[PDB]
Amino acid sequence: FSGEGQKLGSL
Amino acid sequence: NLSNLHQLQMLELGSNRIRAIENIDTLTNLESLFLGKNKITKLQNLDALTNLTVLSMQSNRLTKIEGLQNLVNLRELYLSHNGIEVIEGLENNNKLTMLDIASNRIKKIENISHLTELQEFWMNDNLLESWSDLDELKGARSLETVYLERNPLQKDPQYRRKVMLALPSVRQIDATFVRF
Amino acid sequence: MADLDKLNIDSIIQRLLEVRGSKPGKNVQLQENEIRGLCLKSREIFLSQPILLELEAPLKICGDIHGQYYDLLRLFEYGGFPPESNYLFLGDYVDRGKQSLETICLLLAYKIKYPENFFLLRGNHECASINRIYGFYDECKRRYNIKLWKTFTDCFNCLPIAAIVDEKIFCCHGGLSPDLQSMEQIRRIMRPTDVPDQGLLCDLLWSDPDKDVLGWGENDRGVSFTFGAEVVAKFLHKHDLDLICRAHQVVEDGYEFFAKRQLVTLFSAPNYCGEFDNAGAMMSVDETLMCSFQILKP
Amino acid sequence: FEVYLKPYFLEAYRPIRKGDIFLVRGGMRAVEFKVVETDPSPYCIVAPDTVIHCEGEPIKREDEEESLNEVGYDDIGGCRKQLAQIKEMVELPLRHPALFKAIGVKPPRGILLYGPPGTGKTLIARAVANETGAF
Repeated sequence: FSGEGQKLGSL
Repeated sequence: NLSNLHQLQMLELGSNRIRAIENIDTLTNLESLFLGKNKITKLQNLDALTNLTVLSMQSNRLTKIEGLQNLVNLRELYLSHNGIEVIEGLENNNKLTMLDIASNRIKKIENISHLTELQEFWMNDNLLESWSDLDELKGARSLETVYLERNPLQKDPQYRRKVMLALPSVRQIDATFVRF
Repeated sequence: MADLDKLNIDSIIQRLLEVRGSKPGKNVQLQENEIRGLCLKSREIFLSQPILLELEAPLKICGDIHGQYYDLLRLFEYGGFPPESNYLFLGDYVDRGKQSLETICLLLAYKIKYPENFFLLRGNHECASINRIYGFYDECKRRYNIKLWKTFTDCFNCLPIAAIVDEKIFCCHGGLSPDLQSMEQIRRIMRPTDVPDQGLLCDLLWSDPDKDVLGWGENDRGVSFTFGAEVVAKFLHKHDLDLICRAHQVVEDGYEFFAKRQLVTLFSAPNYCGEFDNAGAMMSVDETLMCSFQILKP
Repeated sequence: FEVYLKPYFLEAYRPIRKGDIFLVRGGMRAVEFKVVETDPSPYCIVAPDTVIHCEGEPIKREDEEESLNEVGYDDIGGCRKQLAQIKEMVELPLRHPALFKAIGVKPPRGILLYGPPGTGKTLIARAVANETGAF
């Protein structure tokens, strides 16, 4: 669990 | 040297360092008009164009634009940055499938609810003036491109979703095309 | 990019190669849904990168292409076509004519295929507004409709601003500025952005490397703040900078080394407006931050 | 998540509280993603601009049962006077602290609960804690 550390699901 | 011509279909002699126009509405055999980007502070003549089916007067410095109601019919009419407070010829030339307001000072649209033929109802960089134009546009269902646009009511993301859900008949929604 | 987008990119590359070595004026158009998707992807990718990019050495950085398809094709043939070589335009990448669209499409296709081998910037001649650059807005209005023009404007506003070559040479459009303080506010300034009339990015895009001023002053644009030699020297000393790129000017020699080989005013504008026979040039940046003057035709 | 509920959060104006789990129909199933946290306040409008931090932490159903294991009036019937006294000592003390201030007297900080314990007495404490927002 981490916040703003993994590249996210960009749309 | 732009006075008149017998057989002419396209004309573009704008963007001149001198704001001088000579006989801009002399011929009557044209079908499409592109009067945009006029360096003059006011339009020369626009009431003489009664047979043209396409009007383009976008990004024109001609603040005074009159005679728009003298046309019998016009399939296309662009009045972006025309400097006109209201759009003339809406009742006369009601067979237009496109409409440009370009941050129109008018609160509501001139007979948009009864206008079931304009598929391009664009009002760019709107304040917006009012929501009566929005209600009139939502009343019809034969519109494709609708621009509000960039009004102050778009701050809440839920407002955008509600507007998109309310108006499914518009094929395109300003910038991002409506899923319809 | 996407399957249709990558196919269109390959087709545009082939068309530019077939139009390479010939007269300029290529357009490289596309479909409607495909072009909309490609523009959205390009805007997302360009906005993904920060305002201050970093170049990958070695590279063949060109000057101000001035929206010339022939000049861009010649640079690709000589300096290395994408993605075989990294290209980084200093500024004024789009200008009057129907040849800037092909260059923009080629740069976007190269960035989609290889973002580490494609880069371009804007100056006084490649501004996002028709007041400073009408070679794009007026061309789109005359050729295409307004929706595609708005999409292109949004994609261009969603692009980066500056670039650096191994933190040695600054790939700026013009000269220094007195309003630019540090990179913290530069990287913080994300999409959208545009070249202003006065300020820091305005001085970078419109003004050129000034020597008659010290801290700040008037510029050739009339509103820009062409920072003088003292301002550029202070900025380089504070930021440990050594070189700054300059463009958006009619260079008779193409690549001019100013501030004692600290302002390589490389300009790829050949025969600017016909009367001004400005030379073309490129900045050949090697792997060891070796800036070479790759001159071209005028 | 990104390949199933892609448009469910991208420009979707999802103002859900930080801590909620919603089942999403993805991959011929119903994948529920629990809101781990939010930089904004609990009700944050999840949009494409919102950067949804996501890790590979799968939430076990034990926490789901525990959240479903709330505490209310399930084994307590008729203790209306005691419950009202407790709420007044807590809610009225909190929701109407100005009422106490105008009353010019603090409520009883020390309240004793006599009776047969664990008959709901432990349940009473659990219900209080679940209702109570304070430490």
